[PDB]
Amino acid sequence: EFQRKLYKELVKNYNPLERPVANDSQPLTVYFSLSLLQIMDVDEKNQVLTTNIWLQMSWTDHYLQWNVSEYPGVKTVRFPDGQIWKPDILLYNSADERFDATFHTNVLVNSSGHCQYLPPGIFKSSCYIDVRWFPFDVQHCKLKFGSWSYGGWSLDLQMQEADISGYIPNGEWDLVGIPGKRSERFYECCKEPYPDVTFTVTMRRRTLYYGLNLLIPCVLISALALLVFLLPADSGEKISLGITVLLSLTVFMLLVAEIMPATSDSVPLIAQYFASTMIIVGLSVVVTVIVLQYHHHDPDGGKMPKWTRVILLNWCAWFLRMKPDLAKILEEVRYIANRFRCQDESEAVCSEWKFAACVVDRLCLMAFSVFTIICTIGILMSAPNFVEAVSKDF
Amino acid sequence: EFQRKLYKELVKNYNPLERPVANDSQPLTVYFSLSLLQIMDVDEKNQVLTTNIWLQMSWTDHYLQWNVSEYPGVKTVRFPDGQIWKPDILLYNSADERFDATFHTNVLVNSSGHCQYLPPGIFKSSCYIDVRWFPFDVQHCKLKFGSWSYGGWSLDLQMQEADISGYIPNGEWDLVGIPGKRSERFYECCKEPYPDVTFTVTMRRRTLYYGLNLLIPCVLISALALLVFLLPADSGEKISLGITVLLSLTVFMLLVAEIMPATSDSVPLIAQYFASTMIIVGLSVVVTVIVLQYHHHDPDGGKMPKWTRVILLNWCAWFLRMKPDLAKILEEVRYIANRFRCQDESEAVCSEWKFAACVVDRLCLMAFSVFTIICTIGILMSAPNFVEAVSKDF
Amino acid sequence: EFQRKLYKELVKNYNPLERPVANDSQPLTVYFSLSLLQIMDVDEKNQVLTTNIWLQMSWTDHYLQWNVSEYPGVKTVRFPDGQIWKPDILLYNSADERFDATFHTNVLVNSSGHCQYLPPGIFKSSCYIDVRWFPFDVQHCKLKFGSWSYGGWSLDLQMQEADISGYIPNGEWDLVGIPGKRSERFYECCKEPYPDVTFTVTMRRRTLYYGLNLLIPCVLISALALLVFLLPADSGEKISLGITVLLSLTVFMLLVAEIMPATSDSVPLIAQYFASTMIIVGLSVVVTVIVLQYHHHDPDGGKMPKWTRVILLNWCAWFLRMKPDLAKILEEVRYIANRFRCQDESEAVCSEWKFAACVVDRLCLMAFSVFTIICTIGILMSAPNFVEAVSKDF
Amino acid sequence: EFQRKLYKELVKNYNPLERPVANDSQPLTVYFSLSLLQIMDVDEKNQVLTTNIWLQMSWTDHYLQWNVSEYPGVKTVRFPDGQIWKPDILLYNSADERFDATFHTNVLVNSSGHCQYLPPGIFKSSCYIDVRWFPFDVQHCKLKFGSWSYGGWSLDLQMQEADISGYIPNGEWDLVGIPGKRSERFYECCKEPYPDVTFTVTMRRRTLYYGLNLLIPCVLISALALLVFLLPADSGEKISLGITVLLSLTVFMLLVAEIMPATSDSVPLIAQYFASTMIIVGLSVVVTVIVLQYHHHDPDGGKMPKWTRVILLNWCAWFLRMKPDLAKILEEVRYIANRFRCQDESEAVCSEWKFAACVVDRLCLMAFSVFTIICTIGILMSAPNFVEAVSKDF
Amino acid sequence: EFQRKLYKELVKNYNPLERPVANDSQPLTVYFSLSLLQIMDVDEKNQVLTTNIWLQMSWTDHYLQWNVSEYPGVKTVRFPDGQIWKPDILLYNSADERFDATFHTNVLVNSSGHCQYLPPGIFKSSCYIDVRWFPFDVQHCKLKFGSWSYGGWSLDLQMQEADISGYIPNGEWDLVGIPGKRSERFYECCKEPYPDVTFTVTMRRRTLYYGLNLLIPCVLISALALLVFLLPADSGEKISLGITVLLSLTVFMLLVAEIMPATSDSVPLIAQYFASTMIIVGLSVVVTVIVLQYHHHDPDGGKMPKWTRVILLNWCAWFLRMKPDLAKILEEVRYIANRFRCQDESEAVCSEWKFAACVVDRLCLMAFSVFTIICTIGILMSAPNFVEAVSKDF
Ligand SMILES: Clc1ccc([C@H]2C[C@@H]3CC[C@H]2N3)cn1
Ligand SMILES: [Ca+2]
Ligand SMILES: [Ca+2]
Ligand SMILES: [Ca+2]
Ligand SMILES: [Ca+2]
Ligand SMILES: [Ca+2]
Repeated sequence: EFQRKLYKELVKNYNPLERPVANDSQPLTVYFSLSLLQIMDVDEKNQVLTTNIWLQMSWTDHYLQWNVSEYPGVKTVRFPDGQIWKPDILLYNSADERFDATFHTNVLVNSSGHCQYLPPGIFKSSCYIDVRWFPFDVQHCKLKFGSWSYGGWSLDLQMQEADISGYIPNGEWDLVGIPGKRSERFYECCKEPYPDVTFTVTMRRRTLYYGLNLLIPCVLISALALLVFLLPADSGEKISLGITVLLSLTVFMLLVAEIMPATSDSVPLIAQYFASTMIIVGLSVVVTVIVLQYHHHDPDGGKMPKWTRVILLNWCAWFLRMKPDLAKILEEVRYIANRFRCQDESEAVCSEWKFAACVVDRLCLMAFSVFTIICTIGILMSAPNFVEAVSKDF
Repeated sequence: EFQRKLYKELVKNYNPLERPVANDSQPLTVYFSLSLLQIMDVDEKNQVLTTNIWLQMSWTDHYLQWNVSEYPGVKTVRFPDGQIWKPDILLYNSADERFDATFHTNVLVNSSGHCQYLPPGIFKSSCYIDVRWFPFDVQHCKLKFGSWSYGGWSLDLQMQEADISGYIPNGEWDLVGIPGKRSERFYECCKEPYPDVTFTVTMRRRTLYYGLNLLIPCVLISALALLVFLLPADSGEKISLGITVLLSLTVFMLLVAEIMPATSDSVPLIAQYFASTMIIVGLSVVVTVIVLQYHHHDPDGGKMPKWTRVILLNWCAWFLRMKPDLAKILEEVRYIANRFRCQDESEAVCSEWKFAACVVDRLCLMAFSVFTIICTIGILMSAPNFVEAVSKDF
Repeated sequence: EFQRKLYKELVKNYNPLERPVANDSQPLTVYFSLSLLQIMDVDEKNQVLTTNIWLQMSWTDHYLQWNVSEYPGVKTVRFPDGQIWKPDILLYNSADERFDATFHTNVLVNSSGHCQYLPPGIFKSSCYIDVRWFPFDVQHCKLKFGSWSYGGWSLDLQMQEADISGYIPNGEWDLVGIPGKRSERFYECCKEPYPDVTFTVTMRRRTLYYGLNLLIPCVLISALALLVFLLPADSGEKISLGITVLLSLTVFMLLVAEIMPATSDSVPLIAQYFASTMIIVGLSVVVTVIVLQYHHHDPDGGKMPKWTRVILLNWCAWFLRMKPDLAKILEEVRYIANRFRCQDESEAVCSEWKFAACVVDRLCLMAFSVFTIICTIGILMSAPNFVEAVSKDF
Repeated sequence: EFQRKLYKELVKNYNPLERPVANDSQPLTVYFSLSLLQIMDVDEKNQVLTTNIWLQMSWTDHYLQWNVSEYPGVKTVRFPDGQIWKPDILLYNSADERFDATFHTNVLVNSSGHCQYLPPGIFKSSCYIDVRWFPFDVQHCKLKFGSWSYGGWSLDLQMQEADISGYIPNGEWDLVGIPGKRSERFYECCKEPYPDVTFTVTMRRRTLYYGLNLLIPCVLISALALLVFLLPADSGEKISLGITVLLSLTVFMLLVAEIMPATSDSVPLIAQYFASTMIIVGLSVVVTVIVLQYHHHDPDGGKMPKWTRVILLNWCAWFLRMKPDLAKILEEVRYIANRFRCQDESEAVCSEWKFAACVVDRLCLMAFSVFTIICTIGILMSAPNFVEAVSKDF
Repeated sequence: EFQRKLYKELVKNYNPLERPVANDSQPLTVYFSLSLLQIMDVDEKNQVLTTNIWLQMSWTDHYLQWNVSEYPGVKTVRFPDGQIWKPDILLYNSADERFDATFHTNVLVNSSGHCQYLPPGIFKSSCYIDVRWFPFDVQHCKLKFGSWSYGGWSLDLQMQEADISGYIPNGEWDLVGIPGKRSERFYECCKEPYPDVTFTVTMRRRTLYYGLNLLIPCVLISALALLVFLLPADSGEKISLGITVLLSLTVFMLLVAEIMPATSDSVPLIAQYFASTMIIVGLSVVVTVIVLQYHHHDPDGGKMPKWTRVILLNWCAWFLRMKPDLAKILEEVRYIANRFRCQDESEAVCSEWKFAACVVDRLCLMAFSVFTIICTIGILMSAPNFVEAVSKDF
């Protein structure tokens, strides 16, 4: 009875085109906020953030009021899209192909005329995703909301703090906060300033996954390249080991290239460490070629330089703690015996060149091991969030 | 005649905005349930569950009633979307881009005014998919349903057990059950509690596919790395075999990385076993390098330590059950003969170093075989659902 | 004149909510069928069939009738969606995200009131796609159609044979038939049985493509592994050939894993043959390691067992059709000459071990060739549709 | 004034359900054509063509006419969707998920009642894409248009030649023409023939891209396999070169398999040439194994057949232009000297076997080079459009 | 009061079909522009540009005017889609599947009747993306806007300069400008010219990303192939190094093939440099085979040509700065000693052939290094935007 009577009366002469103020010269205060249920997807490559959000819009509708004693039991009424005036608040920085992704629900109105409009939606929004420190990165994705076609003279947009009471944690992203800011900007279209309310979703990436799936595997696989320095030259597999490990590491940059936007704004930290590793492994192959030249050095070819004999076999080697008819028969056997002496003399020259190769391996083992260690630590610890990350995620 | 007359009468003064209760002060009981036809897709990476569901909503509409003796043969009437009041029940944790994925169908109303609304739909819902025990994992995906804009004072949502009579099994997922729970929660928007009905779809993954396509192939491919310990050093292919098998195993983690969400909440069991295998294969390469140093040990280089001569050639080897002018001609032939004696003396030193290499291979074969076996069993059997899985799926 | 007059008269008091029967107590016969234009996509991984279909619905509308002599030249009238009653027939097992994929077109009505409604659409439907015999598989995808909200008491759904006169063949799938079946089932929602009409699209896969792109390439690539048995051990490339071929075959299972659903219902035949091939190639590597141990056997190491000397060098080898100062100088030259005799004695031992390696290669060549042949034939011919496929597709 | 007056008058008693003919017994002539702006995507795998098209529909509306002297300045009026009758022309062979992809725009009507309806749209259409001659292929994609629910008795569909004045060339596809054909077919639904207008978009693929990205790279990479015949056996890298090149060529068929539909209707020319190349490279590996058996032939093993000594070392080799105490000391030195003579005798046998290996390499180099050349030319020149393609694209 | 009164009066007799001019014979001036917020995605493969744009349409509506002194405080009114006439301006070269991607918002009208319509949208547009100079490319994507169904006689479309005040930079693309051009073209449909306003979005690609991820990695990986010339032949890994590096470089063209459209209009610069690199690396393998023939040259085989002895061992080598019973015993030892002399004579021949191999390596090292350098510089510097790019991006 009363519900039926109220609805009929409330729509009488109601025009949803009309901004529901008793005084047209005054603006309409609209309180705006949102509830952040969950961060669904942070697309780095396309620079889009996906969130499950419940917008929260409240205002007073001067015409939607009644005395509850004349309609007992009817404390609230509901109105669907198009039958009541509502604010045209949109996400400016939407990435959604239909632009407005909100699911229109009922506006809930109480007898004093206070309206509650809480449309849910899956929102896609453009977010400059800074990849400089990936995987130890923190993002600040803006969500700018404002009335599209009412400026500050007609619609006084006001902010209320975001609700995260129902926030469900992501797994990849720790929510740091969703602070909000209400600004009043002018646009080149119009002479009226249009207020907006922007919420900044601050997110720390949780680093365990990429620590285990990219960083640590690259460390361990690249160190396998350093075993080339311990592998004997006579194995005939130094180059196969080195070049095979090097080209396998390309998978990691391919994986990174599948996550990262193709931008020139910064060079991601992960890329810097992967580039350093492949350069170090590539130089290990370069050094390996030198070691093989020494190992295989032709004994009749050019003699070992004095510098080589001292810088490698003396100094570096010490530091590393390495260190009638009888006459004819006589001349024939002399030849055979002297022939062996030359062979053995050439053997000793070869041995020194092979010893030089071993010493070069040993110095390069220590040098590439130490150089691998410092470049890795230095690159990873240059991230401001590294210490926080290691403490929180590991 | 009568159908035409009834429809005309039933819409007379009917307002679909009105909650159809004879007494406005009382809430409207709405019975909610669903029928689960099939689980279409469990997207682990995006944490979304896709289901084919028929929602089941029933309530009484006080105004949609008639006396069947005055409209003979008209036992039921149907009303499409927008012409009758219906509950605004939505899936809260929807992942769908249009949020509400239900296909609006007719509400079926009988002469007593009992309404049946059974909209089908393909529903996408956010589901925390726990990957800790993958592939031996069990998921519990919630489907939370509630009236969006009517709270408990106006709409008394009540639960009925889910219907699985038409459930078509998936192939990848065994349905354990779809129990339901009706809660009464308060929200930071409002002072009215909003009832909800949540159904939890419990699903056991069937493990045969990933058992055959990931786990078993990795076991068999990694064991091929253990053949390096049986391969003779003189083959000159120990490193090629080991490093080639190791880098091939990366395909499996790449496959896993194509299924798993990039989260830091847990480390999947499959990842733990794959990580253990590659570490074991990687260490086999490391050991292989040592075996080659022994095999190729320079005989003039450092003598074999007493520890090496005993720990390998004595103890471990036993356990493994291995074990004028004539004077000038004389001095020339003496040199040639003594030269051979030194060569043979150096040969025996080489042989001992090569024997040491063989013993190290043999110990490492037994050690890496046993270590491969226990790590594999221990990791796989740490899954609570392993014994159930093996019994049910294999 | 007459068209304008008829349309006006026909809509007078017409209520599209009304089921158009002259007698409300009787059900309305609705003839249902479809025309199958083409099979667009059979998605095995997602278990969805995509078809281009023209539904065919016919019924009589008691109110949409006129005497053609009073409206000369107006033999038919058309009505778009929402202005005439039509059956609410839906595809139950739809996979489409909007569930109902039909494109609403006009209902064509003639002066006797017979209605023709032939909406086209691209339909997505859930189909249990049995992969047990892939690529020699035959599918039976059901398309279940029924009135969503009218049961058998109100709507007498009747079947007519599917039209394939306009069927355009697919290229991958031979259409076997689209038989139809009309059932009368009860549901747990309701006490009225709801009739349905299900058409079963039977499809034979054409096997040439996967025969040429998966099966035959795997046969030919795997046979290249058998050349290891003909490759001499001294080449030092036996392991590189075997392991390289083995790991290349993984591409094929990766390709298969990109087509197959991740289900545990069956193990596809293609997977069984690929698994057999890799196991055979993997065992060839295992045998290759043994052959290298024989080839490289240390002559001073353990003597050849009597079993080895007979089972390989005698029986299997036959079957394969293989088969003062002068005294000092004397003792010095004696040593040199006796030294050569021991070297030659050890050479003969080595030769026997190398001959044993060659015989093992030869037996394994014949054994792995024969074993490859039978496993391949046996697996492929275990498919019931193999003989049909080879005759029809090759 | 006049625009406002005309619109009011024109809608008075207008029924958009009515086919706008002054005489209902006559059919309505509808002129149909289209403008082809651009070919957006030719999806070979899914057999769908995507085009940007402006449909062109014209007809006369008997009711939408006025005298321009009574409405001065109003020479035309526009009507949006649903307010005027228009033809229900659809694309029969649509691949679009919503089936009808046209963007409804205004119908432009002039004072004589001539209507112009030119809706744009992005159209997806099913096209049998014949892959037999890919990349030198020419396609003929049909676009069949017709009134869905008006047959020839009511709607006289007439064709006008397609407009390509605004055609923007594709880059991958040369447009040959878009001829049109008007047919009159009967359907199994109805007794009225339904006219249709089909346009056939003929397209020649431009071959430069696939010439440079698939064909030529495969030629050059496969020829690298032929260097195995020039590589000395003693390098110990013949098998690594051959098998490594062979397995790298699989990338190309993988790329092709990512473009081609999985159909059994034909075998693409590109596939035939790739299959020929891998078979030739695979046989080169097979021959390489034989060459290594000769190179490594055991000298004590079976003697070289007379056929081998003549067919290789004589004929083929010529064609290729290759070609007391002193007695004891005596017997001891005799042994040492005779021992060397046997070694040298065995050396000469080895040399002949190694020479045989070199000759086999040389014949196979010339044979595989010539065989590679003819198979490549013969396969590529079997395409009817090859000569056209090479002239136009290269 | 006044807002309610104004809205009622303004809609009285208003017909949104009517073009709002006081004089129908005159055209309606519509000012068109846009605001470019951000370039979202430049899809090279599909030739589609995605932009976030706010269209700006302004015109005067003769009927939507009032005297503000009679409606105090009501300075503006808003009207949603379908209740007011607006221009039907569309993007002609749209790539969007629904063609018109604009999100319809309110038209803002002030008391003088000036209308502001600023619909936002995510626009997809076809853009010929010229890949000739990629990654150093500059694109000019047209955005053609015009009234679909009003020609110049009725609608006088006028341009205003694009607004980039809110432009957010992309990261991959530097915005050069968005100049606009208003044209007046005739179409084959009609006799009225249809004005249009086209904006050309000029974009320079920022090259750092592809410089670091494609160009530089290819340079550094390919140079590793040049180490084959420094690797000794006796290593037995020259071919493994060369062919392994060569086939790894295929990844880069695969990456490029994943970005580039499959067009034959041009050959991208990146492809030209990648093709040059692989040809150079491939020729290095070809040369490596020659070096191995020299290294392994049979000493008894054909003597070294005079040309070889001079062009390599003399000229090129200099430039590179390389450089009773006793009689029987006598004849036996003579044989042994003469046997060694022949061995040593053959050794010297071998050494010269090995020296020739070393010289060929050295010339080829210098030749391939220099040839790699010039081809790389020459190809990269042939891009007109190279110098700009290096200065701006590096
Ligand atoms: Cl009709 C109209 C007037 C103004 C506007 C604009 C002003 C601010 C900035 C974009 C949008 N909101 C949008 N529509
Ligand atoms: Ca992320
Ligand atoms: Ca799953
Ligand atoms: Ca298929
Ligand atoms: Ca194409
Ligand atoms: Ca781009």
